[PDB]
Amino acid sequence: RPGGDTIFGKIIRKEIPAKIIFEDDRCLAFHDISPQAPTHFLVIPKKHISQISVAEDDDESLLGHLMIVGKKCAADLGLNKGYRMVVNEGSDGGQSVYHVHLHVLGGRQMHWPPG
Amino acid sequence: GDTIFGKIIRKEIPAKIIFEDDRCLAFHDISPQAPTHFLVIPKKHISQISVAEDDDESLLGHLMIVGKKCAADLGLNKGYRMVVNEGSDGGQSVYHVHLHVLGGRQMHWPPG
Ligand SMILES: O=c1[nH]cnc2c1ncn2[C@@H]1O[C@H](COP(=O)(O)O)[C@@H](O)[C@H]1O
Repeated sequence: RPGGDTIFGKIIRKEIPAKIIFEDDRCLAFHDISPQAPTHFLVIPKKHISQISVAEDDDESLLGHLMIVGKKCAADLGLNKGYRMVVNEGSDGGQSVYHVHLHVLGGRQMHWPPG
Repeated sequence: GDTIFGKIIRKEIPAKIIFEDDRCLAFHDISPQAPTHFLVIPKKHISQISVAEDDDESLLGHLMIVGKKCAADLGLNKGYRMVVNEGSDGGQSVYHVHLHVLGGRQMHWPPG
């Protein structure tokens, strides 16, 4: 199936509902169901890449597109005071859904260290 | 650019450099928040991700691929976290866009 076998595949195929912010041929942006900030959404590729560590050289433009869409969506959602983008990789990264995605968090002061 | 990261790119002040090519530089953070903590920055002075243009797509993806490759080269095979800070709320410390890569310990949630 298009979108892979994770829960994010079900969202892409619209088998389960999501609060979608943006969609195109390459990616999908939607709100996180467990927000860690007043605004918290994800940007994901429609292509199933399990994690960033296995991305190929030819995935470069796709990954950049995730960041560009993340920035545009943040602007659209009025995060003019700033925001934080996050990618969790693997065990130490805290990854739980193995479909590459970018978090965008805003609407409050983010702290250092980032976890 | 007129930031400390510009000086580092120009080799005017030292940094522990990990990788370089014609369009980016990776180097260890001087104030590390994890056993491994480094930065990947473009040589193009983009002040912050919110001002990146569509034409910068390839370059931004390049930062992430270089980050991935450097993480592997530094032995972060148990995982890591990538971070880009924007503006005041994002805690952006230098107005030259930079990609953080942190690992060598469990990263926690929320990410700040
Ligand atoms: O069905 C969903 N809709 C929206 N967000 C989700 C869903 N399932 C998991 N997530 C989020 O996806 C992230 C997965 O964790 P991560 O792999 O560490 O980024 C968490 O922020 C979850 O709350």
